[PDB]
Amino acid sequence: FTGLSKEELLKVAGSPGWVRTRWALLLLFWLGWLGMLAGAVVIIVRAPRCRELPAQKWWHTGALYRIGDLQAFQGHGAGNLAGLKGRLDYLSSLKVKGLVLGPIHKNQKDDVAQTDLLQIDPNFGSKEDFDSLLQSAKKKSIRVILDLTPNYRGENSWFSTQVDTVATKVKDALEFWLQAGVDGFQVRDIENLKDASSFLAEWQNITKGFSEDRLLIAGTNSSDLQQILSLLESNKDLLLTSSYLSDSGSTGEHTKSLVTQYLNATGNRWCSWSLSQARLLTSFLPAQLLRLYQLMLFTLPGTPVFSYGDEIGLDAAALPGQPMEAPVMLWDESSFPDIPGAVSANMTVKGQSEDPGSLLSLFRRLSDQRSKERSLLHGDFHAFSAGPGLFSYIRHWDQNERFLVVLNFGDVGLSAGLQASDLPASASLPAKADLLLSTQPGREEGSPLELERLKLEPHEGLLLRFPYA
Amino acid sequence: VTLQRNITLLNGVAIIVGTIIGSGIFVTPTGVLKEAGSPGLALVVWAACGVFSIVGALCYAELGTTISKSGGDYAYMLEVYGSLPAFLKLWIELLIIRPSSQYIVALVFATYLLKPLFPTCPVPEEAAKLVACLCVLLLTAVNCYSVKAATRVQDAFAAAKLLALALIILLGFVQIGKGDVSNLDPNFSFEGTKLDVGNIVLALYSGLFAYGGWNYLNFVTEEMINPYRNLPLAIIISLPIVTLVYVLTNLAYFTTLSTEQMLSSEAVAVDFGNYHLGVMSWIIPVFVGLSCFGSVNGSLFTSSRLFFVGSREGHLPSILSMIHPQLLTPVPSLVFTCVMTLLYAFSKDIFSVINFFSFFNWLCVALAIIGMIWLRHRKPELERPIKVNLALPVFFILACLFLIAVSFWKTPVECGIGFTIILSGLPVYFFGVWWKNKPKWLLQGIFSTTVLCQKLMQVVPQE
Ligand SMILES: *[C@@H]1O[C@H](CO)[C@@H](O[C@@H]2O[C@H](CO)[C@@H](O)[C@H](O)[C@H]2NC(C)=O)[C@H](O)[C@H]1NC(C)=O
Ligand SMILES: *[C@@H]1O[C@H](CO)[C@@H](O[C@@H]2O[C@H](CO)[C@@H](O)[C@H](O)[C@H]2NC(C)=O)[C@H](O)[C@H]1NC(C)=O
Ligand SMILES: *[C@@H]1O[C@H](CO)[C@@H](O[C@@H]2O[C@H](CO)[C@@H](O)[C@H](O)[C@H]2NC(C)=O)[C@H](O)[C@H]1NC(C)=O
Ligand SMILES: *[C@@H]1O[C@H](CO)[C@@H](O[C@@H]2O[C@H](CO)[C@@H](O)[C@H](O)[C@H]2NC(C)=O)[C@H](O)[C@H]1NC(C)=O
Ligand SMILES: N[C@@H](Cc1c[nH]c2ccccc12)C(=O)O
Repeated sequence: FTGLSKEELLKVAGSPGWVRTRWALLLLFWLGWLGMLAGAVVIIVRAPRCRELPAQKWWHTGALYRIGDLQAFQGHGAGNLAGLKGRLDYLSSLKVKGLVLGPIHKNQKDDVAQTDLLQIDPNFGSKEDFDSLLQSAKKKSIRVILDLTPNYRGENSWFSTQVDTVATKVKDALEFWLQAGVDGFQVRDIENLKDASSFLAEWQNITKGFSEDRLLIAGTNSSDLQQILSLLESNKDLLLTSSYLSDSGSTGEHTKSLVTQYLNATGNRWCSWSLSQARLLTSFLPAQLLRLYQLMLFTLPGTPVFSYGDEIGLDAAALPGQPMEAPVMLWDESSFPDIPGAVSANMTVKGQSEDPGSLLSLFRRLSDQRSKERSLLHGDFHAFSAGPGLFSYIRHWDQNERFLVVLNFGDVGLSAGLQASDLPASASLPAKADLLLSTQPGREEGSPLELERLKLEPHEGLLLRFPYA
Repeated sequence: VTLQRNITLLNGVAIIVGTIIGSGIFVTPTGVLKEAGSPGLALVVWAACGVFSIVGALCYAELGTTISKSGGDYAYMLEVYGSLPAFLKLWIELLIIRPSSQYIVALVFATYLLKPLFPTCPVPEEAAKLVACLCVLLLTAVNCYSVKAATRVQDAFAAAKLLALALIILLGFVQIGKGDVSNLDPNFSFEGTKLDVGNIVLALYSGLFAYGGWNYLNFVTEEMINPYRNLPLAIIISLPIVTLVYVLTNLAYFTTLSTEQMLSSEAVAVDFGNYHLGVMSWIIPVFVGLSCFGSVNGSLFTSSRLFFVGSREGHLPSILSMIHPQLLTPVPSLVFTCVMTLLYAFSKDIFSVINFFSFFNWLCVALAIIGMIWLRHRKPELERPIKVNLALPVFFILACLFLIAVSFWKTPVECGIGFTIILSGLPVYFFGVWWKNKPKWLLQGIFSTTVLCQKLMQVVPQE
């Protein structure tokens, strides 16, 4: 109604110029569309490109879990693998990407001609039991690495006699266990092996000859850096767990120097972070440092290897009955029969579950945060100097979420003292960042924090999270 | 001078198919597995969503057959109730939810089309915005050109979506044929994180996202041949096919990937293509991108004929009613829709619109069903050839009440504010409808503006 009818509109709109105006607007619209397309093309072509993927393997995407004594993992009186088949849910909840069985072959004493590396010990389990355990582990996406140490009941790592026949037995057993379906091998205390470099190179070549996802772990007892480098001279791809970090504890910058020197000497390759080849963390640390080390090991460029029960701070010096080499796992008050009532809830795994502040909750959160971001998976690592008693570094892959870890190894509280951000690389440090979690009571998370006025209580770790700049 | 009926049965099915299957199948699996841990539970909730959509479409078909007036909820819910609720509905459609729908779908299209050029890197935001705006401009020009071109494009892109889904299904079947285990033991058995109200209702709420968009046939009624029989037939042909395709695609996804992979990754289709294809697995997002393109077109179509309908009732300015004498398309309505679709690009954030839509979309359907029941009670034999039993509508009303309760539980503060905006239309309603004897200068200015818009864009009144 509020407008011209058909006849009047066709009478008036036919005037010259009016026909040209709408045509001009149509051509202007098409020109603007073409200009928008050209601008989009220019923005696309003049843009940075992606970084190349590092060809991710299976063992780079999570920690590893070691089981030194299978009998004491589920308590005495139950040594069969069915305990592990039933307990796989616990490790799946922990979200580990590996599992290291202890030695299961026959080893009674130093008798070389009687010890065999292929036959499965009946007490530990059966061959079909091992196959069922492997199948269950594979279904749970938990891959199994099997240990091969011919002598673990006596004094020598391999045998006190000539070791060539030991190498022949090991090379015979490699395929027997490889076609069994295991996903990797482990050898320990190779410091007692004469000319161990050649044997390790041969085993690495053989294991890689079956498939590409096969892995080999070597464990030493020497903290010397030069010996480790000499061992890795011909075994670059080999993962070597050692006591390197065990030399010093609670050191503000000595630990940073150790880590930086090791990374510089190794050529920034992939390595394994652990305080000992087969021993627990509490055997070298007190109860006030477990959180700091568990935070450090989950944010370093490498594979972290932990011992069983060290996600809840198990102690081998708190109960006389349990031997130091084979601690008994604390599942309930009835787990340890001697002196009932000595076991407390806060050391019990069930007591550490519901409590948010428990070590087990911290371990679970770090495990969750380890295997989803690419920065912590295969990102670049840059450590920068800070105030005394502190260790500060940054993780950043190419463009994803950047992480910044600060640890206080000093015995007294002090400010952050971040001073100059040495080697920031592409990931510039902003004045504002998030705080995902803290290792001490207080310090509510989720809120942003200001770094220039960070007050650090003794023995505290921070895992600030900030995005691309 | 009236819009002749051009949509046929095939185009009627194509509209629904291209509107419903735009993005949900390629993203939702991750969320439904996050809520429902067991893949069997996810399949069960998908089937439940499918049958719920079947029930809603069934009754909706009758509701549309009874009232052959053009326009969707704005017509059925205007004939029932009164003028005031209808204007609130149309104002809400005009303000946020409808214009934001096209922009969000176009942004998804841009991102998934530019993904092959930036596999791991996040695509630049400027390029995505420009590509989305280019898509909207091209589509609103094609729509203004002629109806037949729009119908042909919609049919072609629906066919492309079906072809991509069939490719996914055949790849899944092939990988089943290679001695697969179908992940049967994790399937069903332990449910995982099931709860009475904690998780199953959340999984249902996530599932109903991908099944939306079936309420579009009404928006194009009075433009299709023989609406009395072709409208219900198109719905009953389209919906079960979509349900079975969704179920089969979810089954194909679950069997060939680990649960944790979906729980961690986002683009399930990209991972499927990388695993199976292994070669040139970059077109997969491209197809998916195309799967969005046609969708936008459909929405734009179903948007324009909505606003035009409002302009017939006097709620809207009379500029929108006029149509081109030769082309016979409502040019001003399409231009207005394109303008307010473009205007949402300038927003820094775009996910804030879901908070209100999430409950508005599911309360309006319940209001429409209550109106249908009221119409049945008030006067019988109002040309109801179908005459469905009065059992589905009451169950649908009860289910919609549960959905509204779940929405209130999930986002109380967000839902509150969303509804407050609804009250903002009252001053506009009073100024436009309740206020009529305006000063002469206002009427002169309005008339001059409409005359100018008629002079630039050659459009004649409806009659
Ligand atoms: C056996 O393992 C050794 C350990 O590096 C590999 O050394 C190779 O020796 C063979 C011939 O002696 C040649 O392939 C090269 O001289 C060496 N290549 C490399 C990469 O070291 C060897 O690859 C493995 N298998 C072979 C072919 O001997
Ligand atoms: C073996 O582990 C312990 C940890 O300190 C050390 O014991 C030495 O063992 C080697 C080989 O038997 C011998 O030198 C002596 O038995 C011990 N002497 C030393 C060095 O303390 C030793 O650090 C480790 N092995 C070496 C030599 O590094
Ligand atoms: C091990 O790395 C250190 C890094 O400090 C090397 O010491 C030098 O310091 C600069 C600064 O980082 C290094 O980039 C240079 O490579 C070294 N140059 C100087 C000033 O001596 C040390 O030389 C490295 N050792 C090896 C074997 O590369
Ligand atoms: C329980 O946690 C406490 C942490 O304080 C540790 O041992 C406790 O030590 C404090 C004082 O040093 C006292 O509460 C008790 O001596 C111990 N706790 C209790 C409740 O007895 C250790 O982590 C756990 N100790 C025990 C025995 O519960
Ligand atoms: N589900 C549609 C998206 C969609 C279109 N119209 C809708 C109305 C309400 C909710 C979702 C939609 C898709 O797959 O892309």
